[PDB]
Amino acid sequence: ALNQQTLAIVNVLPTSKDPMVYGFEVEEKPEVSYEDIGGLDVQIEEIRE
Amino acid sequence: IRVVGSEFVQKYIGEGARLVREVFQLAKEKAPSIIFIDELDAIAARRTN
Amino acid sequence: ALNQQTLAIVNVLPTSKDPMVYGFEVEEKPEVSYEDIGGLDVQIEEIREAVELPLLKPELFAEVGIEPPKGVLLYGPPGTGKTLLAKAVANQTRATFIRVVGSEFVQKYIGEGARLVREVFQLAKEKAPSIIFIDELDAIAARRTNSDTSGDREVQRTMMQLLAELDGFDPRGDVKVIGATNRIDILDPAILRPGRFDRIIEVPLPTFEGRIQIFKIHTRKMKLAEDVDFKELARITEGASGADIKAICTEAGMFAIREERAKVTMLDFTKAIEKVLKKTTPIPDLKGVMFV
Amino acid sequence: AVELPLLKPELFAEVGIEPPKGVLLYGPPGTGKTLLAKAVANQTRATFIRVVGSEFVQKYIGEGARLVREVFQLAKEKAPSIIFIDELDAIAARRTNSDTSGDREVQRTMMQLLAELDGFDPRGDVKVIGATNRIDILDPAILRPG
Amino acid sequence: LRSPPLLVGVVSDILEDGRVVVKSSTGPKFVVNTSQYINEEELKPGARV
Amino acid sequence: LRSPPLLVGVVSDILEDGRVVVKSSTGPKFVVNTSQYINEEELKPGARV
Ligand SMILES: Nc1ncnc2c1ncn2[C@@H]1O[C@H](COP(=O)(O)OP(=O)(O)OP(=O)(O)O)[C@@H](O)[C@H]1O
Ligand SMILES: Nc1ncnc2c1ncn2[C@@H]1O[C@H](COP(=O)(O)OP(=O)(O)OP(=O)(O)O)[C@@H](O)[C@H]1O
Ligand SMILES: [Mg+2]
Ligand SMILES: [Mg+2]
Repeated sequence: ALNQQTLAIVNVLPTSKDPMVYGFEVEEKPEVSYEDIGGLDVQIEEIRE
Repeated sequence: IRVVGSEFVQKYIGEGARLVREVFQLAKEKAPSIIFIDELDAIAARRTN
Repeated sequence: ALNQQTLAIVNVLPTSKDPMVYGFEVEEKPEVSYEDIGGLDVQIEEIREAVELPLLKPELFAEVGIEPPKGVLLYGPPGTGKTLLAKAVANQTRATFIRVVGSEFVQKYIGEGARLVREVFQLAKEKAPSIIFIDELDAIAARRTNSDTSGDREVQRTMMQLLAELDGFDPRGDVKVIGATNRIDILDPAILRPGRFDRIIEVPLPTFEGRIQIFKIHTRKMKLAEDVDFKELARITEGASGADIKAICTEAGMFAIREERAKVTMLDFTKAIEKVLKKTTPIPDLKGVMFV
Repeated sequence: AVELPLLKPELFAEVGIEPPKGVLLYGPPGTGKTLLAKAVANQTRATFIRVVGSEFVQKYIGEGARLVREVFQLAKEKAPSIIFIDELDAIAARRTNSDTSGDREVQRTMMQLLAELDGFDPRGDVKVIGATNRIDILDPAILRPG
Repeated sequence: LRSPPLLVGVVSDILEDGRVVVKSSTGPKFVVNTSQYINEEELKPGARV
Repeated sequence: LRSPPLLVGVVSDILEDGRVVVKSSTGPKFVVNTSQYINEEELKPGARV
């Protein structure tokens, strides 16, 4: 925020602007979990290794 | 971070290379990180000599 | 409300429109119903289950356990009658039909504009239940230039504002998003991504049974003297779209004027198909001298 | 197709078919397609809108869009009227995929043209008469009769 | 007022509190009060003023 | 907080009449003078000033 009669900074405004997702889809901490997939039990154990 | 195989490749290329560079960039920024890279049979293929 | 020379909040202003939003509804229900659209025949049921059904009762969709659509695409050839399916929905949903062009959210300066994409959905929520159709996404689902700079930021922002909002105002029907596209193999996934939309209804130029009904509905209004069979014509004009079938109906009747007649006959139709179909994907004329 | 329902809508009405919504002209250039258009203009006398498809599209996005809304909106009040747009390949031409700077703007303009014709909207009695220099340089959408 | 300087603005929407939102052709929209030198019936979204 | 504002621009071309045209990032183009500590040997067209 600038004191606009000198256009010098008087205050950093918290939040600091909401970022814009690129390289979509990005899922920071996915909701699909390994319990939410079955039947490929042995594939789980391999991809973990 | 998901990049699909549909975005990947164009009739002549340069933009296709930028988005590999894009997900590499985000991964560094937003570590730990898992870059999902489908569908590798339309962007990787047999070499010609 | 802010003051000009001081800029302090003095009042609240209730927004619901701007001129652009005003031209987007309501037309107090069109002339097309499912009465006035011929068979497809199965894809009529599907489009009904995707929109109309959760609309009256998101309680029954949640109760069961199933996710309703997060958006609806109609995808298929032009002139199979899609924006035509959208007017039909409008008559029987009785739910305010927003008609907006995806070209109008991308505008010359910035948040004319981007503000507008969030504005259509605010409207949607108070007008609910609704029923926003946007319409041929080719400028809100466009791929990124990287960059055209005046052009590209607008198309990129506005693309993201569509998808993020639908995801978030719909776990369950409240505002249904419906739409359509001509082409989608020209552009990258955004609405072809399965983490945003998940219901794409294939709507194709019509089955045999479908063709007959369309000829029937067009001819319903036409004056005729009976020797006509719609089914034979339907066979000839196999592989044609719903609008080709309309184009033949309109020419057969013009043909009748040339004959000095106002009743259409089977002869009148068959000529009418020949003109059209020949300017169109083709008619056979040889099966070799080595086959029948 | 044009002079007949414009000047006497009764006769199309009597059969039960719709009036024509237009004429597409194609083939070899220089055979007199736009010449013909000036020929019908002298005998309709019912307000001949002259635009060109390269006078559509301007320097920012959505000004073009604006222009396409602006011809049709005017045309509904004067209807019947003739909108003769010289090139429809100049506002909507076949692509494999867009490559994107100039290429995207083309489908942007195309969306706007469809919509109004009888896409959804009442057409009144327009009667958008097109032309193209080359046989096949359009999209199927325009190609398609209706 | 009837003299220039005059500015065309085009009505954005009309409020019943006794004000009108006008989108000016300059850029900014503003709220200005009604007068008995107009009718708001004649005003509509897209009304030049 | 009272810190003076200086407009940013990039040199357009260097004139031989001891002045430089610097096109601002506001939009307009200006013919600007110069200080007695800053010289045209240290400027090049596309020099930020
Ligand atoms: N099944 C049908 N019943 C009645 N009319 C039909 C049918 N299908 C198509 N038509 C006719 O086709 C024309 C409408 O085409 P419309 O513009 O609605 O196409 P769309 O498939 O949404 O296309 P675009 O891909 O160009 O956006 C009208 O003349 C309409 O009557
Ligand atoms: N039937 C005709 N008799 C005489 N001259 C004609 C005739 N048809 C066309 N011409 C002349 O041919 C020239 C070009 O025709 P016009 O400009 O009308 O063509 P077009 O087919 O629409 O072209 P473009 O591809 O350049 O848009 C003009 O000088 C026109 O007068
Ligand atoms: Mg359509
Ligand atoms: Mg010509």
